[PDB]
Amino acid sequence: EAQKQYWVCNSSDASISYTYCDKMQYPISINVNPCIELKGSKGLLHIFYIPRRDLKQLYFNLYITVNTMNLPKRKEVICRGSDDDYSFCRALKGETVNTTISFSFKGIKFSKGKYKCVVEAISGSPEEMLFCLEFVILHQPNSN
Ligand SMILES: CCCCCCCCCCCCCC(=O)O
Ligand SMILES: CCCCCCCCCCCCCC(=O)O
Ligand SMILES: CCCCCCCCCCCCCC(=O)O
Ligand SMILES: *[C@@H]1O[C@H](CO)[C@@H](O)[C@H](O)[C@H]1NC(C)=O
Ligand SMILES: *[C@@H]1O[C@H](CO)[C@@H](O)[C@H](O)[C@H]1NC(C)=O
Repeated sequence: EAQKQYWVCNSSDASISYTYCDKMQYPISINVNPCIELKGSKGLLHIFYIPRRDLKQLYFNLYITVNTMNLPKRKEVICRGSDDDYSFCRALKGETVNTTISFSFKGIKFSKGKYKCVVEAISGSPEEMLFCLEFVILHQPNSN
């Protein structure tokens, strides 16, 4: 069977999809409202996820590619110490995550072509992979 492609949304200037990278684990549902514009936009990210492991200490390595040019790794801590953490950080393996998160994307000026971001999600520390997603963000060809 062919590899499954997942579509998230189209905005006026972008088209967002992803596939599962690395080992296939539990599925995840992602929705963005309104759809992100490469130019910059804000909104709401909805995640529905039954995690493979506890979300505590959750973090992302980000490998971003900009028209075939790879950028140095980025690491983003999501679930830290004490409160102010998202309520999903206290989720344990098998416990439904069904939440909404605010986001503000600053934008890429003079955007064009195609961008990729691989999200390597690690958690449970003891650290194990949680999931790996490879997002492809196409610039709409009929828009600046
Ligand atoms: C599951 C979809 C992955 C979405 C990728 C978002 C990348 C994270 C951006 C930076 C997060 C740090 C939060 C902050 O301190 O403002
Ligand atoms: C279980 C999956 C967890 C999903 C975590 C996504 C976190 C998105 C952070 C975006 C907010 C901080 C960045 C910002 O907009 O300033
Ligand atoms: C990895 C980027 C494509 C992910 C598709 C869902 C979009 C979630 C918005 C992430 C916002 C991060 C902006 C920021 O770090 O300030
Ligand atoms: C989303 O944009 C992509 C890339 O431009 C395009 O193939 C498709 O027509 C759009 N999807 C829908 C359902 O409009
Ligand atoms: C996810 O959350 C919505 C409200 O945010 C809730 O109504 C819905 O039932 C949840 N999904 C499931 C299948 O539990």
